[PDB]
This record gives sequence, C-alpha cells and structure tokens, in this order.
Amino acid sequence: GPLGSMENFQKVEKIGEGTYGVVYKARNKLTGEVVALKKIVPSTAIREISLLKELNHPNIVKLLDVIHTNKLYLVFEFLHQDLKKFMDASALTGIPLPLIKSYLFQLLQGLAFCHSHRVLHRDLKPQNLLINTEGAIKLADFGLARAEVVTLWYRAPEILLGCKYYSTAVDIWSLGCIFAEMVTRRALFPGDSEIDQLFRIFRTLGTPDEVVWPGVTSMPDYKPSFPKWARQDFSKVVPPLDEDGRSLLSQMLHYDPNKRISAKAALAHPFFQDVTKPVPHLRL
Ligand SMILES: CNC(=O)c1ccc(-c2ccc(F)c(C(=O)Nc3c[nH]nc3C(=O)N[C@H]3CC[C@@H](N)CC3)c2F)cc1
Repeated sequence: GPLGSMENFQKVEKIGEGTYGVVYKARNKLTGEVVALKKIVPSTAIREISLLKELNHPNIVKLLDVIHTNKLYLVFEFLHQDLKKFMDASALTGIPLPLIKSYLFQLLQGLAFCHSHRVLHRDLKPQNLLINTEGAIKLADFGLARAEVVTLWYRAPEILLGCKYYSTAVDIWSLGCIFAEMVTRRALFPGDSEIDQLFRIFRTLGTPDEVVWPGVTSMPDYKPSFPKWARQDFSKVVPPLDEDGRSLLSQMLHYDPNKRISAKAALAHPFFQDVTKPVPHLRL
C-alpha cells in the first residue's frame, strides 16, 4: 500500500496484541475523535470488510474507516472496557442478574441483526464484548470467513467436529457459554486443546449421538471411540440461575445446530420478560 494515510492519527497507547493483530487507542489529529485502531491485501477480504462497514447497529462496534497504507488499519468507535475485565472486577460479588440479563438481551439483539444479513461473528468471547458507562454492550472484532494461543472455550461442537460450512448457531453457542460464565464466575468449558474442549463439553452435556444430534456420527472429526459420558443436570451446571435462565441456556447449548435456538427466538424467551437496562459500576 501507499504512504502517509495514517498521518491523521496519533497513537495514544497500545491496547493489546494477539492473533487478531494489534489494537491501539488513537486520536484523529484533525477531528479530535478518539478511536480504536486495529492493525493487521486480498479482495475476498476487502469486500467482506466493506460489507461490515454497512452493518451498523447500536450493539455492534461501529467500523468507522478502513485504511490500507504493508498494513491494513481498521478504525473503530472506541469503548472504555471489555466484558472480561468487568467480569474480573466483579468477581467478588458477581455481576447482578439484571445487568447480566440486559447484556445478554443486547448481544442477542446485535446477533439477531448480524444473522438476518447472514453475517457470522465466529469468535465471540468476553474479550471482544465492549461496554460503556451507559449500560450498552457491543460486539467487536468480527471473524472473517478466511482471515497468544486462540482460546477454544467458546467454540461450538460442530466446529470442533470438523464442520466446514457452519451456521449462525455457532454464535449462539459462544454466547450461551459467556452467559453461563457471567452467572457462575467460572468459564463453562475451559479447554486447552481441541480434544480437551470437546471432551469437557461431552462430560457436562453428554456424549452426543444420533438421538440428540442426527448426523453427528458422520461428521468429519467424529470418532466412534469417543468415550460415552452421561449428561449432567443443568441445576448443577449454572447454580443459582433461575429456571427461565436455565431453560434459555439449555436451548442455546443444544448440540444439533438445527435445534439450537436462534437469536430472534431467544429474544422472545420468558427469561427476558422483566429485562431492564441497568447502569454498570465502571471505574475507568
Ligand atoms: C486476551 N485478549 C483477547 O482475547 C482479545 C483482546 C482484543 C480483541 C480485539 C481485536 C480487534 C479489534 F478491532 C478490537 C476492537 O474493536 N477494540 C475496540 C473497539 N473500540 N474500543 C476497543 C477497545 O479495545 N477498547 C479497550 C477495551 C478495554 C481496555 N481496558 C481499554 C480500551 C478488539 F477488542 C480480541 C480478543
């Protein structure tokens, strides 16, 4: 790419770096706006990101600009905290349920929007769910169809079993995993290898078979030698979540992508009958 087109940005600080790339806080030297800068060119990707520029929703971190100068910079609306840090800060008391429920409701709204345009996130985790002082939560760093050890903790089972053409249901799984983690203050399935991840899922939800998941035994990475564990009861998995919450979570964690609840159906679940939008206690 050419030169000088990032001149208009002053790096304020490195936020972090990982498999995604590098993320900075920066100020536009001419408009004064404070933004997040992601540093990473294919055309398969250039038109994929351009689609995301048009994918605007109050629960999606706005993509402001895309700048190619051996580097691709994406410019994002800046947010002051992520859900992981807020979870850790909240660990002694827990996030109050009404806040958990608001955050879950909002992310399902954002996902419902993305999914209605057939856009998948693919890599939801607490670290890319961004929050502000007003009680909003937003989806960040959408994963591309092509594209510091990647975590598997939120990866859906069909991905782990070798599905090549997976669906929006993978985001519902990831979010159910995050929901459970907000409630219990412990990761649900903290696998440290692909098989440890699969087997942690199997040990809680039961080893899947053709009864609960038609087609599972023909999946590319399925092996008949998989151990057969019995399912645990949910009341043991996420206490003290109430029965509405457990019901919704059970549907977000169905093995069969065709049974897993959609984002739109989840919004209608009775768990949200009393949803509100509380203010978080954020110390910045
Ligand atoms: C262990 N780490 C991870 O797994 C992980 C870590 C970062 C990412 C990631 C990758 C590419 C991105 F474009 C974005 C992104 O869009 N970021 C933002 C957009 N607007 N504001 C921000 C922002 O980062 N704000 C900070 C949040 C809390 C800080 N305390 C202070 C400000 C992103 F967040 C993905 C995974």
